[PDB]
Amino acid sequence: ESADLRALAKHLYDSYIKSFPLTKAKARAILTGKTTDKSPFVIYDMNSLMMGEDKIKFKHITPLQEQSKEVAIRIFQGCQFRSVEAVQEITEYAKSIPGFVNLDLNDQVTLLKYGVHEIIYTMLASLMNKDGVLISEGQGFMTREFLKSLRKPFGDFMEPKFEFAVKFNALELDDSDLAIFIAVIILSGDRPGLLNVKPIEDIQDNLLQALELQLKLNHPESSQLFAKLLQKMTDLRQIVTEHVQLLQVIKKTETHPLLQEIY
Amino acid sequence: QLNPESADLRALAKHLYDSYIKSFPLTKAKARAILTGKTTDKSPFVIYDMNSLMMGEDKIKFKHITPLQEQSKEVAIRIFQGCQFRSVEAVQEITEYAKSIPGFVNLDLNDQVTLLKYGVHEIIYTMLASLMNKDGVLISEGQGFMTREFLKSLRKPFGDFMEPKFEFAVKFNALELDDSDLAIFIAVIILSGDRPGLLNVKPIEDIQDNLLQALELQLKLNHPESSQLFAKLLQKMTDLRQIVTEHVQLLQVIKKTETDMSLHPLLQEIYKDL
Ligand SMILES: *C(/C=C\C/C=C\C/C=C\CCCC(=O)O)=C\C(=O)CCCCC
Ligand SMILES: *C(/C=C\C/C=C\C/C=C\CCCC(=O)O)=C\C(=O)CCCCC
Repeated sequence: ESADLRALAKHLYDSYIKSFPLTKAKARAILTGKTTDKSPFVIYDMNSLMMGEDKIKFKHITPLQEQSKEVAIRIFQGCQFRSVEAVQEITEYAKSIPGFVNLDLNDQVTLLKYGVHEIIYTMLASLMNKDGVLISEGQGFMTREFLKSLRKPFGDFMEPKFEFAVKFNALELDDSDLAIFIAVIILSGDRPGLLNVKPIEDIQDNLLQALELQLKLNHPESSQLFAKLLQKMTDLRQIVTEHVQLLQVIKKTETHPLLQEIY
Repeated sequence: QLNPESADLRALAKHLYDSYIKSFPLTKAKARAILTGKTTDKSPFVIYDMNSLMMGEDKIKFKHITPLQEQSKEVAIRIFQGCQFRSVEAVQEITEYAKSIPGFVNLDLNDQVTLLKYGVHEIIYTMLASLMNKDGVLISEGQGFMTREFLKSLRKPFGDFMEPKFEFAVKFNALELDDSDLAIFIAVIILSGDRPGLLNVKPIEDIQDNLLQALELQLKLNHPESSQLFAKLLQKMTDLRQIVTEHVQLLQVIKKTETDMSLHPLLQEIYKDL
Protein backbone atom coordinates (compact mmCIF):
# COMPACT_ATOMS: atom_id res chain seq x y z
CA GLU A 1 0.00 0.00 0.00
CA SER A 2 3.12 2.19 -0.20
CA ALA A 3 1.95 3.55 -3.54
CA ASP A 4 -1.48 4.19 -2.12
CA LEU A 5 0.05 6.32 0.64
CA ARG A 6 1.96 8.14 -2.11
CA ALA A 7 -1.10 8.66 -4.25
CA LEU A 8 -3.09 10.18 -1.38
CA ALA A 9 -0.17 12.49 -0.57
CA LYS A 10 -0.07 13.71 -4.16
CA HIS A 11 -3.84 14.22 -4.39
CA LEU A 12 -3.77 16.26 -1.19
CA TYR A 13 -0.80 18.26 -2.44
CA ASP A 14 -2.54 18.90 -5.76
CA SER A 15 -5.65 20.00 -3.88
CA TYR A 16 -3.64 22.10 -1.45
CA ILE A 17 -2.33 24.07 -4.36
CA LYS A 18 -5.75 24.33 -6.02
CA SER A 19 -7.39 25.77 -2.88
CA PHE A 20 -4.68 28.04 -1.48
CA PRO A 21 -3.34 30.95 -3.56
CA LEU A 22 -0.34 32.00 -1.46
CA THR A 23 1.87 28.98 -0.75
CA LYS A 24 4.70 28.20 1.66
CA ALA A 25 6.99 27.89 -1.35
CA LYS A 26 5.87 31.32 -2.50
CA ALA A 27 5.56 33.16 0.82
CA ARG A 28 9.05 31.88 1.62
CA ALA A 29 10.45 33.30 -1.64
CA ILE A 30 9.00 36.74 -0.89
CA LEU A 31 10.08 37.15 2.76
CA THR A 32 13.73 36.62 1.80
CA GLY A 33 14.16 38.17 -1.64
CA LYS A 34 15.22 35.23 -3.81
CA THR A 35 14.26 35.92 -7.43
CA THR A 36 11.00 37.83 -7.23
CA ASP A 37 11.80 41.40 -8.35
CA LYS A 38 8.68 43.18 -6.94
CA SER A 39 9.22 43.85 -3.21
CA PRO A 40 6.27 44.11 -0.74
CA PHE A 41 5.08 47.32 0.84
CA VAL A 42 6.52 47.32 4.36
CA ILE A 43 4.10 48.48 7.02
CA TYR A 44 6.45 49.48 9.83
CA ASP A 45 4.52 52.32 11.40
CA MET A 46 1.60 54.75 11.22
CA ASN A 47 2.33 56.58 7.94
CA SER A 48 3.15 53.14 6.60
CA LEU A 49 -0.30 51.76 7.34
CA MET A 50 -2.19 54.82 6.11
CA MET A 51 -0.08 54.82 2.95
CA GLY A 52 -0.63 51.07 2.74
CA GLU A 53 -4.37 51.73 2.65
CA ASP A 54 -4.31 53.25 -0.85
CA LYS A 55 -1.27 51.28 -2.03
CA ILE A 56 -2.01 47.57 -1.48
CA LYS A 57 -5.44 49.15 -1.24
CA PHE A 58 -6.43 46.48 1.25
CA LYS A 59 -9.63 48.53 1.19
CA HIS A 60 -11.48 45.18 0.82
CA ILE A 61 -11.55 45.03 4.59
CA THR A 62 -10.85 48.70 5.40
CA PRO A 63 -14.08 50.12 3.95
CA LEU A 64 -17.34 50.08 5.89
CA GLN A 65 -16.68 53.70 6.77
CA GLU A 66 -17.69 53.50 10.50
CA GLN A 67 -14.04 53.00 11.42
CA SER A 68 -10.80 54.41 9.89
CA LYS A 69 -10.44 56.21 13.24
CA GLU A 70 -8.80 53.55 15.48
CA VAL A 71 -5.63 51.97 14.01
CA ALA A 72 -5.30 49.02 16.43
CA ILE A 73 -8.93 48.13 15.77
CA ARG A 74 -8.95 48.49 11.96
CA ILE A 75 -6.00 46.11 12.02
CA PHE A 76 -7.46 43.33 14.15
CA GLN A 77 -10.73 43.85 12.25
CA GLY A 78 -8.59 43.15 9.20
CA CYS A 79 -7.52 39.74 10.44
CA GLN A 80 -11.16 38.99 11.02
CA PHE A 81 -12.13 39.56 7.40
CA ARG A 82 -9.05 37.66 6.24
CA SER A 83 -9.61 34.63 8.41
CA VAL A 84 -13.12 34.38 6.98
CA GLU A 85 -11.76 34.02 3.43
CA ALA A 86 -9.36 31.32 4.60
CA VAL A 87 -12.24 29.35 6.13
CA GLN A 88 -13.86 29.00 2.69
CA GLU A 89 -10.52 28.01 1.31
CA ILE A 90 -10.27 25.39 4.07
CA THR A 91 -13.79 24.02 3.55
CA GLU A 92 -13.02 23.50 -0.11
CA TYR A 93 -9.75 21.68 0.70
CA ALA A 94 -11.72 19.60 3.20
CA LYS A 95 -14.00 18.20 0.54
CA SER A 96 -10.84 17.09 -1.28
CA ILE A 97 -9.81 14.82 1.58
CA PRO A 98 -10.87 11.30 0.54
CA GLY A 99 -13.85 10.22 2.59
CA PHE A 100 -14.64 13.63 4.07
CA VAL A 101 -17.79 14.39 2.09
CA ASN A 102 -18.96 10.83 2.76
CA LEU A 103 -19.37 11.45 6.49
CA ASP A 104 -22.49 12.58 8.31
CA LEU A 105 -23.17 16.21 7.37
CA ASN A 106 -23.28 17.42 10.97
CA ASP A 107 -19.86 15.94 11.61
CA GLN A 108 -18.22 17.72 8.67
CA VAL A 109 -19.70 20.91 10.07
CA THR A 110 -18.41 20.08 13.54
CA LEU A 111 -14.96 19.01 12.28
CA LEU A 112 -14.65 22.29 10.38
CA LYS A 113 -16.12 24.34 13.21
CA TYR A 114 -13.40 23.08 15.55
CA GLY A 115 -10.54 22.92 13.07
CA VAL A 116 -10.25 26.19 11.15
CA HIS A 117 -8.38 28.10 13.85
CA GLU A 118 -5.82 25.37 14.14
CA ILE A 119 -5.47 25.31 10.35
CA ILE A 120 -5.34 29.07 10.11
CA TYR A 121 -2.45 29.41 12.55
CA THR A 122 -0.54 26.61 10.92
CA MET A 123 -0.59 28.35 7.55
CA LEU A 124 -0.19 31.75 9.09
CA ALA A 125 3.26 30.48 10.03
CA SER A 126 4.16 29.97 6.38
CA LEU A 127 3.49 33.68 5.88
CA MET A 128 5.67 35.02 8.70
CA ASN A 129 9.23 35.05 9.96
CA LYS A 130 10.89 36.09 13.22
CA ASP A 131 10.46 39.76 12.23
CA GLY A 132 7.02 40.01 10.71
CA VAL A 133 3.99 38.74 8.83
CA LEU A 134 2.89 38.79 5.17
CA ILE A 135 -0.43 40.46 4.49
CA SER A 136 -2.89 40.81 1.61
CA GLU A 137 -1.95 38.21 -0.98
CA GLY A 138 1.61 38.79 0.11
CA GLN A 139 1.51 42.27 -1.37
CA GLY A 140 2.66 43.66 1.94
CA PHE A 141 4.52 42.79 5.12
CA MET A 142 3.51 44.10 8.52
CA THR A 143 6.63 44.28 10.68
CA ARG A 144 6.55 42.51 14.05
CA GLU A 145 7.68 45.38 16.28
CA PHE A 146 4.79 47.42 14.93
CA LEU A 147 2.29 44.78 16.11
CA LYS A 148 3.46 44.89 19.71
CA SER A 149 3.32 48.64 19.10
CA LEU A 150 -0.48 48.29 19.43
CA ARG A 151 -2.13 49.45 22.66
CA LYS A 152 -4.58 47.30 24.59
CA PRO A 153 -4.77 43.60 23.92
CA PHE A 154 -4.03 44.49 20.28
CA GLY A 155 -0.29 43.95 20.90
CA ASP A 156 -0.47 40.61 22.64
CA PHE A 157 -2.73 39.20 19.96
CA MET A 158 -0.09 38.48 17.29
CA GLU A 159 3.04 38.14 19.43
CA PRO A 160 2.01 34.67 20.71
CA LYS A 161 1.67 33.52 17.07
CA PHE A 162 5.15 34.79 16.25
CA GLU A 163 6.54 32.60 19.02
CA PHE A 164 4.64 29.64 17.65
CA ALA A 165 5.53 30.38 14.05
CA VAL A 166 9.16 30.40 15.10
CA LYS A 167 9.03 26.97 16.65
CA PHE A 168 6.84 25.66 13.84
CA ASN A 169 8.85 26.80 10.84
CA ALA A 170 11.93 25.44 12.57
CA LEU A 171 10.58 22.12 11.44
CA GLU A 172 11.18 23.40 7.91
CA LEU A 173 8.14 21.70 6.40
CA ASP A 174 6.92 22.50 2.90
CA ASP A 175 3.58 22.49 1.12
CA SER A 176 3.81 18.75 0.35
CA ASP A 177 4.02 18.11 4.08
CA LEU A 178 1.55 20.72 5.29
CA ALA A 179 -1.16 19.51 2.92
CA ILE A 180 -1.32 16.10 4.60
CA PHE A 181 -0.80 17.67 8.02
CA ILE A 182 -3.75 20.00 7.49
CA ALA A 183 -5.84 16.95 6.60
CA VAL A 184 -4.87 15.22 9.85
CA ILE A 185 -5.89 18.21 11.97
CA ILE A 186 -9.28 18.20 10.29
CA LEU A 187 -9.96 14.52 10.86
CA SER A 188 -9.73 15.02 14.64
CA GLY A 189 -11.92 12.49 16.42
CA ASP A 190 -12.05 14.35 19.74
CA ARG A 191 -14.08 17.27 18.49
CA PRO A 192 -16.99 17.71 20.89
CA GLY A 193 -20.46 16.68 19.75
CA LEU A 194 -19.30 14.44 16.94
CA LEU A 195 -21.72 11.71 15.93
CA ASN A 196 -19.69 8.93 14.40
CA VAL A 197 -16.06 8.86 15.45
CA LYS A 198 -15.10 5.58 13.83
CA PRO A 199 -15.09 6.78 10.18
CA ILE A 200 -13.17 9.90 11.10
CA GLU A 201 -10.38 8.04 12.89
CA ASP A 202 -10.13 5.54 10.09
CA ILE A 203 -9.52 8.46 7.80
CA GLN A 204 -7.12 10.25 10.11
CA ASP A 205 -5.29 6.93 10.45
CA ASN A 206 -4.90 6.62 6.70
CA LEU A 207 -3.78 10.26 6.76
CA LEU A 208 -1.27 9.65 9.55
CA GLN A 209 0.26 6.77 7.62
CA ALA A 210 0.53 8.94 4.56
CA LEU A 211 2.05 11.77 6.59
CA GLU A 212 4.69 9.55 8.11
CA LEU A 213 5.91 8.32 4.71
CA GLN A 214 5.84 11.83 3.30
CA LEU A 215 8.15 12.93 6.10
CA LYS A 216 10.59 10.05 5.59
CA LEU A 217 10.97 10.30 1.80
CA ASN A 218 11.07 14.09 1.99
CA HIS A 219 13.39 14.40 4.97
CA PRO A 220 15.53 11.23 5.19
CA GLU A 221 17.78 13.42 7.28
CA SER A 222 15.34 14.69 9.94
CA SER A 223 14.86 12.01 12.59
CA GLN A 224 11.50 11.57 14.35
CA LEU A 225 10.18 14.60 12.51
CA PHE A 226 6.81 12.91 12.43
CA ALA A 227 6.80 12.86 16.22
CA LYS A 228 8.07 16.42 16.66
CA LEU A 229 5.32 17.60 14.30
CA LEU A 230 2.43 15.81 16.04
CA GLN A 231 3.67 17.34 19.28
CA LYS A 232 3.19 20.85 17.91
CA MET A 233 -0.53 20.11 17.89
CA THR A 234 -0.33 20.91 21.59
CA ASP A 235 1.03 24.37 20.91
CA LEU A 236 -1.89 25.01 18.55
CA ARG A 237 -4.61 24.23 21.11
CA GLN A 238 -2.98 26.58 23.56
CA ILE A 239 -2.38 29.34 21.02
CA VAL A 240 -6.08 28.93 20.14
CA THR A 241 -7.93 28.78 23.48
CA GLU A 242 -5.72 31.72 24.39
CA HIS A 243 -6.53 33.64 21.22
CA VAL A 244 -10.17 32.97 21.99
CA GLN A 245 -9.61 34.53 25.38
CA LEU A 246 -8.81 37.98 24.07
CA LEU A 247 -11.76 37.72 21.66
CA GLN A 248 -13.76 37.95 24.89
CA VAL A 249 -11.45 40.15 26.99
CA ILE A 250 -11.58 42.47 23.96
CA LYS A 251 -15.33 43.09 23.94
CA LYS A 252 -14.61 46.21 25.95
CA THR A 253 -13.50 48.32 22.93
CA GLU A 254 -16.57 49.80 21.15
CA THR A 255 -16.82 47.71 17.96
CA HIS A 256 -23.09 46.96 9.75
CA PRO A 257 -25.09 44.92 12.23
CA LEU A 258 -25.03 42.77 9.13
CA LEU A 259 -21.24 42.69 9.22
CA GLN A 260 -21.11 41.86 12.93
CA GLU A 261 -23.50 39.07 12.08
CA ILE A 262 -21.20 38.05 9.25
CA TYR A 263 -18.69 37.32 11.99
CA GLN B 1 14.59 -8.96 11.22
CA LEU B 2 16.39 -7.54 14.31
CA ASN B 3 19.37 -5.30 13.43
CA PRO B 4 22.25 -3.51 15.17
CA GLU B 5 20.54 -0.10 15.43
CA SER B 6 17.18 -1.34 16.69
CA ALA B 7 18.93 -3.49 19.34
CA ASP B 8 20.20 -0.33 21.10
CA LEU B 9 16.65 0.90 21.45
CA ARG B 10 15.55 -2.40 22.98
CA ALA B 11 18.10 -2.26 25.75
CA LEU B 12 16.95 1.31 26.32
CA ALA B 13 13.29 0.32 26.62
CA LYS B 14 14.17 -2.50 28.96
CA HIS B 15 16.45 -0.25 30.98
CA LEU B 16 13.67 2.25 31.52
CA TYR B 17 10.95 -0.31 32.08
CA ASP B 18 13.27 -1.62 34.75
CA SER B 19 13.87 1.76 36.39
CA TYR B 20 10.14 2.44 36.29
CA ILE B 21 9.24 -0.67 38.30
CA LYS B 22 11.94 0.21 40.79
CA SER B 23 10.52 3.74 41.23
CA PHE B 24 6.79 3.04 41.36
CA PRO B 25 5.24 0.73 43.95
CA LEU B 26 1.89 0.55 42.29
CA THR B 27 2.41 -0.39 38.67
CA LYS B 28 -0.55 -0.47 36.30
CA ALA B 29 -0.42 -4.27 36.17
CA LYS B 30 -1.01 -4.46 39.91
CA ALA B 31 -3.65 -1.71 39.76
CA ARG B 32 -5.49 -3.70 37.12
CA ALA B 33 -5.33 -6.95 39.03
CA ILE B 34 -6.78 -5.08 41.98
CA LEU B 35 -9.51 -3.44 39.90
CA THR B 36 -10.53 -6.38 37.69
CA GLY B 37 -11.25 -8.50 40.75
CA LYS B 38 -8.81 -11.24 39.82
CA THR B 39 -8.21 -11.71 43.54
CA THR B 40 -9.52 -12.53 47.00
CA ASP B 41 -6.62 -10.82 48.86
CA LYS B 42 -6.24 -7.67 46.74
CA SER B 43 -9.80 -6.39 47.33
CA PRO B 44 -10.04 -2.66 48.31
CA PHE B 45 -12.56 -1.07 50.60
CA VAL B 46 -15.00 0.91 48.49
CA ILE B 47 -15.88 4.50 49.43
CA TYR B 48 -18.92 6.09 47.82
CA ASP B 49 -20.28 8.04 50.77
CA MET B 50 -19.75 9.54 54.21
CA ASN B 51 -20.52 6.34 56.02
CA SER B 52 -18.15 4.49 53.72
CA LEU B 53 -15.82 7.43 54.09
CA MET B 54 -16.05 7.20 57.91
CA MET B 55 -15.47 3.43 57.74
CA GLY B 56 -12.49 4.12 55.48
CA GLU B 57 -10.03 5.16 58.20
CA ASP B 58 -11.60 2.26 60.12
CA LYS B 59 -10.16 -0.11 57.44
CA ILE B 60 -7.80 1.34 54.81
CA LYS B 61 -5.08 2.25 57.27
CA PHE B 62 -4.61 6.02 57.46
CA LYS B 63 -1.46 7.21 59.28
CA HIS B 64 -3.11 10.52 58.42
CA ILE B 65 -2.16 10.68 54.73
CA THR B 66 -3.85 14.07 55.33
CA PRO B 67 -1.07 14.93 57.88
CA LEU B 68 -1.59 16.98 61.03
CA GLN B 69 -5.38 17.08 61.36
CA GLU B 70 -7.66 15.18 63.71
CA GLN B 71 -10.12 16.50 61.13
CA SER B 72 -11.66 19.54 59.46
CA LYS B 73 -15.39 20.39 59.16
CA GLU B 74 -15.04 19.27 55.56
CA VAL B 75 -14.36 15.89 54.14
CA ALA B 76 -13.87 17.63 50.79
CA ILE B 77 -10.92 19.44 52.29
CA ARG B 78 -9.63 16.46 54.22
CA ILE B 79 -9.70 14.59 50.91
CA PHE B 80 -7.98 17.42 49.10
CA GLN B 81 -5.29 17.35 51.74
CA GLY B 82 -4.70 13.66 51.10
CA CYS B 83 -4.71 14.12 47.37
CA GLN B 84 -2.18 16.95 47.83
CA PHE B 85 0.31 14.94 49.88
CA ARG B 86 -0.08 11.95 47.56
CA SER B 87 0.99 14.14 44.65
CA VAL B 88 3.88 15.32 46.76
CA GLU B 89 4.90 11.68 46.83
CA ALA B 90 4.46 11.10 43.09
CA VAL B 91 6.70 14.06 42.41
CA GLN B 92 9.37 12.47 44.60
CA GLU B 93 8.98 9.17 42.73
CA ILE B 94 8.79 10.66 39.25
CA THR B 95 11.93 12.49 40.35
CA GLU B 96 13.76 9.35 41.33
CA TYR B 97 12.63 7.97 37.99
CA ALA B 98 13.93 10.91 35.94
CA LYS B 99 17.44 10.76 37.36
CA SER B 100 17.74 7.30 35.87
CA ILE B 101 16.91 8.61 32.38
CA PRO B 102 20.12 8.37 30.29
CA GLY B 103 21.56 11.83 29.94
CA PHE B 104 19.13 13.57 32.21
CA VAL B 105 21.49 14.22 35.12
CA ASN B 106 24.21 15.13 32.62
CA LEU B 107 22.26 18.31 31.80
CA ASP B 108 22.34 21.81 33.20
CA LEU B 109 21.14 21.82 36.75
CA ASN B 110 18.52 24.49 36.08
CA ASP B 111 17.08 22.81 33.02
CA GLN B 112 16.82 19.56 34.96
CA VAL B 113 14.54 21.51 37.28
CA THR B 114 12.51 23.16 34.54
CA LEU B 115 11.89 19.83 32.86
CA LEU B 116 10.61 18.52 36.18
CA LYS B 117 8.76 21.73 36.85
CA TYR B 118 6.38 21.06 33.96
CA GLY B 119 6.81 17.34 33.54
CA VAL B 120 5.35 16.36 36.93
CA HIS B 121 1.67 17.04 36.39
CA GLU B 122 1.57 15.70 32.87
CA ILE B 123 3.23 12.55 34.20
CA ILE B 124 1.05 12.37 37.29
CA TYR B 125 -2.16 12.33 35.29
CA THR B 126 -0.76 9.66 32.98
CA MET B 127 0.00 7.41 35.92
CA LEU B 128 -3.26 8.38 37.59
CA ALA B 129 -5.09 6.85 34.63
CA SER B 130 -3.62 3.51 35.65
CA LEU B 131 -5.43 3.71 39.00
CA MET B 132 -8.78 4.46 37.35
CA ASN B 133 -11.78 3.05 35.52
CA LYS B 134 -14.92 4.87 34.39
CA ASP B 135 -16.30 4.35 37.92
CA GLY B 136 -13.56 5.42 40.28
CA VAL B 137 -9.99 5.50 41.47
CA LEU B 138 -7.74 3.52 43.81
CA ILE B 139 -6.24 5.12 46.91
CA SER B 140 -3.94 4.23 49.80
CA GLU B 141 -1.64 2.16 47.57
CA GLY B 142 -4.54 0.20 46.12
CA GLN B 143 -6.03 -0.57 49.55
CA GLY B 144 -9.04 1.62 48.97
CA PHE B 145 -11.24 2.78 46.11
CA MET B 146 -13.05 6.07 45.96
CA THR B 147 -15.91 6.18 43.51
CA ARG B 148 -16.21 8.80 40.80
CA GLU B 149 -19.62 9.86 42.15
CA PHE B 150 -18.63 10.55 45.73
CA LEU B 151 -15.78 12.70 44.54
CA LYS B 152 -18.14 14.47 42.15
CA SER B 153 -20.52 15.46 44.92
CA LEU B 154 -17.90 16.87 47.25
CA ARG B 155 -18.68 20.59 47.22
CA LYS B 156 -18.83 23.58 44.87
CA PRO B 157 -15.09 23.85 44.15
CA PHE B 158 -13.60 20.47 45.13
CA GLY B 159 -16.43 18.60 43.40
CA ASP B 160 -14.71 19.71 40.19
CA PHE B 161 -11.10 18.60 40.62
CA MET B 162 -11.29 14.98 39.46
CA GLU B 163 -13.79 14.92 36.63
CA PRO B 164 -11.38 16.20 33.96
CA LYS B 165 -9.04 13.40 35.22
CA PHE B 166 -11.60 10.63 34.78
CA GLU B 167 -12.44 12.24 31.43
CA PHE B 168 -8.93 11.61 30.17
CA ALA B 169 -8.46 8.25 31.91
CA VAL B 170 -11.33 6.71 29.96
CA LYS B 171 -10.03 7.82 26.57
CA PHE B 172 -6.40 7.21 27.51
CA ASN B 173 -7.04 3.86 29.13
CA ALA B 174 -8.58 2.97 25.79
CA LEU B 175 -5.18 2.85 24.06
CA GLU B 176 -4.59 -0.18 26.29
CA LEU B 177 -1.05 0.68 27.33
CA ASP B 178 0.99 -1.38 29.76
CA ASP B 179 3.78 -0.50 32.18
CA SER B 180 6.60 -1.00 29.66
CA ASP B 181 5.01 1.38 27.14
CA LEU B 182 4.31 3.98 29.84
CA ALA B 183 7.89 3.97 31.11
CA ILE B 184 9.21 5.21 27.76
CA PHE B 185 6.24 7.51 27.34
CA ILE B 186 6.76 9.06 30.78
CA ALA B 187 10.40 9.56 29.75
CA VAL B 188 9.54 11.43 26.53
CA ILE B 189 7.26 13.79 28.46
CA ILE B 190 10.09 14.82 30.77
CA LEU B 191 12.56 15.31 27.96
CA SER B 192 10.51 17.93 26.12
CA GLY B 193 12.66 20.81 24.95
CA ASP B 194 9.96 23.46 24.66
CA ARG B 195 9.49 23.94 28.39
CA PRO B 196 9.32 27.61 29.41
CA GLY B 197 12.88 28.70 30.20
CA LEU B 198 14.94 25.76 28.99
CA LEU B 199 18.35 27.39 28.74
CA ASN B 200 19.93 24.67 26.64
CA VAL B 201 17.43 23.06 24.29
CA LYS B 202 19.45 21.01 21.78
CA PRO B 203 20.93 18.39 24.15
CA ILE B 204 17.47 17.89 25.63
CA GLU B 205 16.22 17.20 22.09
CA ASP B 206 18.91 14.63 21.24
CA ILE B 207 17.75 12.71 24.27
CA GLN B 208 14.07 12.93 23.38
CA ASP B 209 14.79 12.21 19.77
CA ASN B 210 16.11 8.89 21.02
CA LEU B 211 13.33 8.15 23.51
CA LEU B 212 10.81 8.63 20.68
CA GLN B 213 12.72 6.06 18.69
CA ALA B 214 12.49 3.64 21.60
CA LEU B 215 8.79 4.39 22.01
CA GLU B 216 8.17 3.90 18.29
CA LEU B 217 9.81 0.48 18.26
CA GLN B 218 8.36 -0.53 21.61
CA LEU B 219 4.84 0.24 20.48
CA LYS B 220 5.08 -1.57 17.20
CA LEU B 221 6.75 -4.53 18.86
CA ASN B 222 4.17 -4.63 21.65
CA HIS B 223 1.06 -3.83 19.53
CA PRO B 224 1.58 -5.29 16.03
CA GLU B 225 -2.11 -4.99 15.19
CA SER B 226 -2.43 -1.46 16.54
CA SER B 227 -2.42 1.07 13.70
CA GLN B 228 -0.69 4.39 14.54
CA LEU B 229 -0.82 3.79 18.28
CA PHE B 230 2.40 5.75 18.25
CA ALA B 231 0.78 8.90 16.89
CA LYS B 232 -2.55 8.40 18.58
CA LEU B 233 -0.48 8.25 21.77
CA LEU B 234 1.49 11.42 21.01
CA GLN B 235 -1.77 13.37 20.46
CA LYS B 236 -2.89 12.51 24.01
CA MET B 237 -0.19 14.87 25.16
CA THR B 238 -2.36 17.77 24.06
CA ASP B 239 -5.08 16.38 26.34
CA LEU B 240 -2.66 16.51 29.28
CA ARG B 241 -1.76 20.21 29.00
CA GLN B 242 -5.41 21.20 29.28
CA ILE B 243 -5.92 19.02 32.35
CA VAL B 244 -2.91 20.67 33.96
CA THR B 245 -3.99 24.22 33.15
CA GLU B 246 -7.56 23.48 34.03
CA HIS B 247 -6.08 22.45 37.36
CA VAL B 248 -4.02 25.56 37.98
CA GLN B 249 -7.04 27.71 37.26
CA LEU B 250 -8.76 25.49 39.78
CA LEU B 251 -6.18 25.89 42.53
CA GLN B 252 -6.14 29.68 42.26
CA VAL B 253 -9.84 29.91 43.14
CA ILE B 254 -9.41 27.57 46.14
CA LYS B 255 -6.62 29.93 47.27
CA LYS B 256 -9.28 32.60 47.89
CA THR B 257 -12.31 30.61 48.91
CA GLU B 258 -10.24 28.85 51.59
CA THR B 259 -7.45 31.03 53.03
CA ASP B 260 -7.10 28.48 55.84
CA MET B 261 -5.94 25.74 53.49
CA SER B 262 -2.23 25.17 53.22
CA LEU B 263 -0.28 23.95 50.20
CA HIS B 264 2.97 22.01 50.14
CA PRO B 265 5.89 24.35 49.42
CA LEU B 266 7.22 21.97 46.75
CA LEU B 267 3.80 21.90 45.08
CA GLN B 268 3.76 25.71 45.08
CA GLU B 269 7.25 25.88 43.55
CA ILE B 270 5.77 24.02 40.58
CA TYR B 271 2.67 26.17 40.00
CA LYS B 272 4.47 29.51 40.55
CA ASP B 273 4.53 30.79 36.97
CA LEU B 274 2.81 27.98 35.06
C1 LIG C 1 -4.37 37.79 11.02
C2 LIG C 1 -4.61 36.98 12.31
C3 LIG C 1 -4.86 35.66 12.41
C4 LIG C 1 -4.96 34.67 11.25
C5 LIG C 1 -6.08 35.05 10.31
C6 LIG C 1 -6.03 34.90 9.00
C7 LIG C 1 -4.87 34.31 8.21
C8 LIG C 1 -5.48 33.70 6.96
C9 LIG C 1 -4.84 32.94 6.09
C10 LIG C 1 -3.39 32.53 6.18
C11 LIG C 1 -2.75 32.44 4.76
C12 LIG C 1 -3.35 31.30 3.90
C13 LIG C 1 -2.81 31.32 2.45
O1 LIG C 1 -1.59 31.59 2.27
O2 LIG C 1 -3.64 31.05 1.52
C14 LIG C 1 -2.90 38.28 10.95
C15 LIG C 1 -2.63 39.08 9.66
O3 LIG C 1 -2.26 38.48 8.63
C16 LIG C 1 -2.83 40.62 9.68
C17 LIG C 1 -4.12 41.07 8.99
C18 LIG C 1 -3.89 42.43 8.31
C19 LIG C 1 -5.05 42.79 7.40
C20 LIG C 1 -5.15 44.31 7.28
C1 LIG D 1 -5.72 13.22 43.65
C2 LIG D 1 -6.91 12.32 43.56
C3 LIG D 1 -7.45 11.53 44.45
C4 LIG D 1 -7.00 11.33 45.86
C5 LIG D 1 -8.20 10.78 46.61
C6 LIG D 1 -8.26 10.76 47.93
C7 LIG D 1 -7.14 11.28 48.79
C8 LIG D 1 -7.21 10.61 50.14
C9 LIG D 1 -6.34 9.70 50.52
C10 LIG D 1 -5.21 9.24 49.65
C11 LIG D 1 -4.52 8.00 50.25
C12 LIG D 1 -3.06 7.92 49.80
C13 LIG D 1 -2.92 7.33 48.39
O1 LIG D 1 -3.82 7.62 47.53
O2 LIG D 1 -1.91 6.59 48.18
C14 LIG D 1 -5.50 13.67 42.20
C15 LIG D 1 -4.30 14.58 41.99
O3 LIG D 1 -4.40 15.80 42.16
C16 LIG D 1 -2.96 13.95 41.55
C17 LIG D 1 -2.55 12.75 42.42
C18 LIG D 1 -1.84 11.67 41.59
C19 LIG D 1 -1.71 10.40 42.41
C20 LIG D 1 -0.58 9.52 41.87
